[PDB]
Amino acid sequence: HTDLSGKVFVFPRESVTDHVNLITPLEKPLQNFTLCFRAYSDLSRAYSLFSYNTQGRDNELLVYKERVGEYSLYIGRHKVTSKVIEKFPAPVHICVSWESSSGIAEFWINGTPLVKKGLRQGYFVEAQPKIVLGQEQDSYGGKFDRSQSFVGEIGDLYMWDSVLPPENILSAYQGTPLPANILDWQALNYEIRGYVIIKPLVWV
Amino acid sequence: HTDLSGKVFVFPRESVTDHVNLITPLEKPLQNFTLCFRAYSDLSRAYSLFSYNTQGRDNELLVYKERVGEYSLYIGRHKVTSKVIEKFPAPVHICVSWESSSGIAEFWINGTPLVKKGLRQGYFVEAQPKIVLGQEQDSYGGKFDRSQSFVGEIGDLYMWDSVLPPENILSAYQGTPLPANILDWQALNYEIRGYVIIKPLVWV
Amino acid sequence: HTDLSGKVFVFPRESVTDHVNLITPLEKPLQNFTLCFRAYSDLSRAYSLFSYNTQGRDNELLVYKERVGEYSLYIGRHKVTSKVIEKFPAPVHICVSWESSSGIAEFWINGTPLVKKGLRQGYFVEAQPKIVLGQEQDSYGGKFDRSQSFVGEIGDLYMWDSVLPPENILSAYQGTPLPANILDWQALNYEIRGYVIIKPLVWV
Amino acid sequence: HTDLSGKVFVFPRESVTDHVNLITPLEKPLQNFTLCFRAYSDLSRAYSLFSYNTQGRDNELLVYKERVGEYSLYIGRHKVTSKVIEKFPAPVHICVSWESSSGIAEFWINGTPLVKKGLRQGYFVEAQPKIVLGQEQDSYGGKFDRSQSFVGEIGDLYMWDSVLPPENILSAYQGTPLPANILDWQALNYEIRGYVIIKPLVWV
Amino acid sequence: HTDLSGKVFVFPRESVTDHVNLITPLEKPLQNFTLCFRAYSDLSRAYSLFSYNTQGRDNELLVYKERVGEYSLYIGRHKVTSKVIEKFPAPVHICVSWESSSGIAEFWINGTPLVKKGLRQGYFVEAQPKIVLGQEQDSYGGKFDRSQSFVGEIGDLYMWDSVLPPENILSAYQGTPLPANILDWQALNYEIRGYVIIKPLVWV
Ligand SMILES: Nc1ncnc2c1ncn2[C@H]1C[C@H](O)[C@@H](COP(=O)(O)O)O1
Ligand SMILES: Nc1ncnc2c1ncn2[C@H]1C[C@H](O)[C@@H](COP(=O)(O)O)O1
Ligand SMILES: Nc1ncnc2c1ncn2[C@H]1C[C@H](O)[C@@H](COP(=O)(O)O)O1
Ligand SMILES: Nc1ncnc2c1ncn2[C@H]1C[C@H](O)[C@@H](COP(=O)(O)O)O1
Ligand SMILES: Nc1ncnc2c1ncn2[C@H]1C[C@H](O)[C@@H](COP(=O)(O)O)O1
Ligand SMILES: [Ca+2]
Ligand SMILES: [Ca+2]
Ligand SMILES: [Ca+2]
Ligand SMILES: [Ca+2]
Ligand SMILES: [Ca+2]
Ligand SMILES: [Ca+2]
Ligand SMILES: [Ca+2]
Ligand SMILES: [Ca+2]
Ligand SMILES: [Ca+2]
Ligand SMILES: [Ca+2]
Repeated sequence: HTDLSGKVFVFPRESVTDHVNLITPLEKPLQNFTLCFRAYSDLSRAYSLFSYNTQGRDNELLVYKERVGEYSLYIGRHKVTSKVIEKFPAPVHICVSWESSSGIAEFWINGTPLVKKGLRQGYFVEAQPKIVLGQEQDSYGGKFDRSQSFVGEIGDLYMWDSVLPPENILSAYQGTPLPANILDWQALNYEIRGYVIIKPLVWV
Repeated sequence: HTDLSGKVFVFPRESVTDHVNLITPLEKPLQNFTLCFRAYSDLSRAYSLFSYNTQGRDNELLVYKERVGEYSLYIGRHKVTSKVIEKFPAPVHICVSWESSSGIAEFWINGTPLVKKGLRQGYFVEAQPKIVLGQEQDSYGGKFDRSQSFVGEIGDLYMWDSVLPPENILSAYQGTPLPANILDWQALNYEIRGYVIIKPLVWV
Repeated sequence: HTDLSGKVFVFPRESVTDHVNLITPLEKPLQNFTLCFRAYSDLSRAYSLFSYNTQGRDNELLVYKERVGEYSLYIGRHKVTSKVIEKFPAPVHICVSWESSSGIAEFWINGTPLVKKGLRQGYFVEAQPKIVLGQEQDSYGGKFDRSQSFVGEIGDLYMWDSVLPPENILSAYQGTPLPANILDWQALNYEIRGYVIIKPLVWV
Repeated sequence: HTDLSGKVFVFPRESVTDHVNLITPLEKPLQNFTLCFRAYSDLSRAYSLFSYNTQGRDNELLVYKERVGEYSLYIGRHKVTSKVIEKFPAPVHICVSWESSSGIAEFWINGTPLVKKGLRQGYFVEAQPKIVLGQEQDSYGGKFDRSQSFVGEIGDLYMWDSVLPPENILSAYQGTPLPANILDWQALNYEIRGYVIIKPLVWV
Repeated sequence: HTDLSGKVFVFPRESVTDHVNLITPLEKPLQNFTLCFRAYSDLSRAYSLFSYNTQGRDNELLVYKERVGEYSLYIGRHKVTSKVIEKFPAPVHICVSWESSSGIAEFWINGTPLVKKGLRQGYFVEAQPKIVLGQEQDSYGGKFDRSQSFVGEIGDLYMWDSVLPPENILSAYQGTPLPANILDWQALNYEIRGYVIIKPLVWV
């Protein structure tokens, strides 16, 4: 594991090639979780922020951006979308959390909570995933669509297996996150594929 | 009689099913009243905020939202609408009050008074009502329309039988409301029907 | 005479009926004057703010609102209009003054002077008028047009027979007006006709 | 020799008649100069701010306003236009300067310098001019066009025969101008013709 | 070898003639670099900010402005464009840097970093260039297009052969730049050609 503290992955161009493979020992199905990260991009079109597929399952867990001020979350091919007021272009800090028992999906854009939506109550996101950054999988680790490619910068990615409380969300947002157990920026296990440069985080 | 303090009812999806039944011993006709509550929703369409029907009377008392910055009040099937400047989406604090003698309906969005309008002077809203949250009744407790369904969060609901003065409105708005006698959030009598979760109020 | 201090006339609905008759001992023709009052309405259309007719003379003195940020003044059937930047809806404090010698009409929206315009230099507004609030006269005290009706609230009306200087305008605006001699809110002589309620001024 | 300090000329109506003739003490051809004044108008159309014609030459020196946020300067029938961000309606403080050697025209709207433009390098603006305020000359002191008439208020006019430095521009803007030698508000030689009133400057 | 400190080149008009030739002893190919400068223009169309051509190669290094809030960078005929929120018209401070090893182009508008883009990784911009200001070269020092001509003011130009870090960018922006080795405003070697005046920097 590498400590990417103070740095970010910069996907410099539109392609159906460049991407990063995040590696995690997720052996037991996900029931609860929280995902946080920063992104900076001036793309007007829709693009995938975080793709997570398992065998035979497309969009098992996908954080997709529809257009400005509109974020979508997919849980087992199901989808919820919540709106927010935001400038364009501008850096963003996203934290999305889901909880099987209630099915309640909760977005936190820049330390601000959006309206709660619910989906797939009592479902379990399948274990042993293929997590890619920069592209949107339509297969287990592949079948990328160019019009869904993310071009910009991504940093400070953390994923916990629990549903973080407001205090913990804001801390992450403020730069002092709790240690993550599913994916941690300070001990990341990745695989750079294609054209993707690592540079320091200058916009925070 | 449950204390929903620090919590809110979250209606997570559009449906013609989910709703909450508020129960109150209103056995003697309403002549004066004040209703206050918070709501957070990113729905662009129209939707009912508070439905109150009595036997044989539709829209006896309905707080309906026409569109952004436009609120309506129905008293015995009659209606008044007042405008306000507001952002979208964003949490809101609404207090509406009516007084039979003058017929004056008074809205207070986020501690700000909108222009007064008048309707049904000298009328009495029937007692023994059917009060639902999350749907719009077209019958006594039923006949819901999906296109009027409320999806988002609701909290801090209080209803007094008198017409509250400015200082009492602002207190409610500020989080220190006067004890209500028709409906009280700190001693609520409800019936969750369908998909509606209870979660803490994080947006205030 | 009645002291309407801290109160306002609220015209709660669109009609060709409701109005208030202001009674003033004006027996000698007007040569100079200043009018001030507050208004709060969310009407989008045009409406009359202050109508003043004399026998045979329509629009002898009329303060009419064309549309948002556009105020008109009629003096003996002649008209001037001046623009201002304003929000909608929102309470307003208006002061308009006219002086026969120069013909200079001067508007002051919310303590802010608009551009001066000129009309009817050397004219005298007839005395022994018919002053109505809430409707637009097309005859001596009558012939109301529904599409010109004012619906909203009006308060703090004062009318002097002289042309007030800036410091006196701002005082009125700040709530400490000079005693008026043609019409005074603290000693008003009115006649309510139709549906018009008196309530306290909550929006100032 | 009149001191118009603290006052302004108010042109109260659209006409092809009202105007003021400025008479200047200096009889030399112009090579360098600086002009400053305040204006307040809510006219949406184009209109002439300051007209200066000499026998046989139209638009020898003309400060014309094309539309909102767009100011033009004519030197010997030649023209330059520069843009600025501005509200409408709102009072303005304009200072324009030209210098024959370089041909550099320099505008300063509300103490803010616009982009420099250049015209008629090495030209000399004729002497024995006809300077009118409120109309746009198409002949020596005449041939006014109604659609170019200025209606609103003008005050604090000063004109030097040199090109004033930033400090001196800001002083004029702040109300403590350097003594002018071509035209001075505190010792103006004018000739009102038509309907134009003098009133105190209430908007500064 | 001139010190243009506190001054700027002002291109006063649209032409296919006026321009300035920057002279630099670049005999060895560029691999890394940083360019910074201020510009003030109210041109709505596209225009070239900085043209750099070598023998045989067009657009070897060109900083071109597409439209408002949209900046392009060309490296060896290849192009990247990045967006930013900005007012119009308004002065701007631009710093663009490129690094052959990664191919990462980095823009900094008014001390604010835009999203990184990448082009020509492992390329070397040819040495012994023809650098013009005010026009866009389509040949070695010539073939200007009128529709790409820059009209406005440019100042504080500096160009280093290294990729400056955030601190050094902000210093340049704040007026205390590091000494440049490829092009230095305080020791500039230029050649004015056509109508271009030098004046002091009044807008900073
Ligand atoms: N090529 C293309 N153009 C436009 N919109 C697209 C495209 N591919 C997918 N989508 C949309 C369809 C879904 O709404 C979302 C994820 O679909 P998924 O099927 O997982 O890619 O993206
Ligand atoms: N299905 C549907 N689509 C759009 N607008 C509707 C619909 N049903 C009612 N309304 C409108 C009609 C009334 O103006 C208001 C309450 O009507 P009420 O009759 O009490 O439902 O909502
Ligand atoms: N019914 C109606 N609709 C719209 N505008 C109207 C109407 N009646 C008058 N007006 C306009 C005409 C004048 O410009 C102004 C006052 O006219 P006065 O003639 O004094 O009413 O209002
Ligand atoms: N009547 C009229 N309507 C609109 N625009 C006009 C009119 N007369 C002149 N102009 C324009 C033409 C020039 O651009 C400017 C000054 O021209 P000058 O010829 O000095 O008046 O004003
Ligand atoms: N005349 C004209 N009008 C509009 N856009 C133009 C023109 N000439 C070039 N361009 C565009 C074409 C390229 O996108 C960019 C640089 O092209 P380059 O070929 O280096 O000039 O400018
Ligand atoms: Ca997919
Ligand atoms: Ca896809
Ligand atoms: Ca109904
Ligand atoms: Ca219904
Ligand atoms: Ca009339
Ligand atoms: Ca009428
Ligand atoms: Ca002319
Ligand atoms: Ca003309
Ligand atoms: Ca070229
Ligand atoms: Ca070209």
